[PDB]
Amino acid sequence: GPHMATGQDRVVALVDMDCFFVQVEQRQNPHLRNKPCAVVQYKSWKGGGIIAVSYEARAFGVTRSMWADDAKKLCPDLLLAQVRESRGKANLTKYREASVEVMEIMSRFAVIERASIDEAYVDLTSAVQERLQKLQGQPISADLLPSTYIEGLPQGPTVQKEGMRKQGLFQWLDSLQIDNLTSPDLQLTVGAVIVEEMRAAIERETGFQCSAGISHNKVLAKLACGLNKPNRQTLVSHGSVPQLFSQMPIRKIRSLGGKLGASVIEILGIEYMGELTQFTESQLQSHFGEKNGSWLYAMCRGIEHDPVKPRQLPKTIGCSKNFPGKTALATREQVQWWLLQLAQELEERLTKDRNDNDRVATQLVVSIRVQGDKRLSSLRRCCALTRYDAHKMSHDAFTVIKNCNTSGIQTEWSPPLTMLFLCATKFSAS
DNA sequence: ATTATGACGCT
DNA sequence: AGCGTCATA
Ligand SMILES: [Mn+2]
Ligand SMILES: [Mn+2]
Ligand SMILES: [Mn+2]
Repeated sequence: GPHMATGQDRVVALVDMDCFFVQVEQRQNPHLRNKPCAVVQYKSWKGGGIIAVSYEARAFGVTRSMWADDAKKLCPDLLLAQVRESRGKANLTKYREASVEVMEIMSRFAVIERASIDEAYVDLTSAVQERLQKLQGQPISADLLPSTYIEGLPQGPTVQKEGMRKQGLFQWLDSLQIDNLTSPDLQLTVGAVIVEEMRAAIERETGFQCSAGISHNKVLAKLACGLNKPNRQTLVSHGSVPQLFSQMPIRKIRSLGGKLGASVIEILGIEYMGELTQFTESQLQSHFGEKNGSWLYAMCRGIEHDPVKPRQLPKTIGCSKNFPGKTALATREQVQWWLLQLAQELEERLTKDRNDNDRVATQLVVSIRVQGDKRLSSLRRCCALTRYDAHKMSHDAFTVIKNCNTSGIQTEWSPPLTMLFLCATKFSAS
C-alpha cells in the first residue's frame, strides 16, 4: 500500500530531431524543402546508401539503408543530398556542428545528456518545481500545449487528427488537480509546457523541427517521443502504462531490440511488455541475470531509474571506414595511406575539440576488420596518444596492427582489410 | 556492399 | 584490456 515505489519521482524528456540530416541539408538548400528528399553517402555503388529520409519520401516507402537506386524505383522524383567527402571518406562534420547548435539551446533549460547526434535527455524535475511555484496554483491552459499529445486519450463516452489531439488534451487537463504541487500528473504537464518552450526555441533559433517525449524516466520518454513524430510531443503518464504496454512488442523498448529481447520472448513465451508483470523479480533474474531481471521487473510497470547524465559532449572521437568487396586493402602502402587519411581527420577534429572544450585525449584505439570475419570488429588494440599529430598517430596505428598481416613477404597485406578505425579516448582536462 | 559512428556491459 | 551488445543519422 503506502510503500510501493511508483517510479514517479522525476520528470524526464527526450528531444529528438525530425529527419535530422535531411533538415540540415534543407536549411542549407531551400530547393530541397517540402520535398521527398534523402541524404546519401557515396554514389558509385548502387547510387549511394541512404542514411536519412524526409517524411514526404517515407510516404513512398523510402527508408534508411536503402540504396538510392532502389529508393528511386519507389520514388522517381526523390531529391538527394550527399554527405561531404574529405580525404577519401564520408565526413560528418556539418551534422556534428548542427547537433551542437541544438544541444546548446537545450542546455539553457537544463543539464542534458547527449544520447546521439540528434537527441538528448533532459531531467526537468527542478525546472518543473520552479515553474509550479511561479504558477501559484494557476490551471494550465491548453494554449500552453499547442503541439502536445496525451497518450491514451481521448477515451470513453470528429474524424480529424488535430481534433483528436485537442480532445485528448482537454480530457487530460479536465482531470488534473493543479492544487497539488507534488502530483506526478501535474508535474508531467508542466514538464510538457517547458518542452513546448524548448522546442519553440530550437525551431526559432536553428530552423530545425523536432519531436519530444515527456515522462517519468528515459525509456518512457524515448518511447513517447516516437508516438507522434514529426513536429509533435507526447506525454506518457504513469497511468497510461498498463494499456500502452498491453500491446507493445517487447522489441520496441530501448535495450530490448536485440538478442536479450528475443530471449525474453522465446524463454517466457510472451510478446508484449505488459505480459512481463506476471513473473516474479526472482524469475526474471533467473533467466536474464540479476541486473536485467530487476530492470525488467520494474520496467514492465513503467519504472526505471537510469539517471540523466550530465554530459553534453561525446566522450570519444573516432574515424572509421569500410573497404567492402574488391576495395579491401591488400598492400602495405594502401593500409598506410588510409591510416593517414583517418588520422588526419582525427587530428582535425581533436584539435578543434581541445580548443572548444578544454580537454585532451590520452589513448588511441585502433581497430580493423579482416576479410571473412562476420564480426563488426576483428581486432582492437590501444596505444598511447601523446601528441595531436596525424603522422605519429597513423605510424603508431600501423605499429599496433602490423602483425596481423599473415603474408610471408612484407609488401602485401593478407588477409585483406575491410575496415579501419581510429578512436581517441580517455579525455583529461587541459 | 548500407556506413559511420558512440555508449555501456562482461570477464 | 579486449570483446560484445545495442543504439542512431
Ligand atoms: Mn531523429
Ligand atoms: Mn535520434
Ligand atoms: Mn532514426
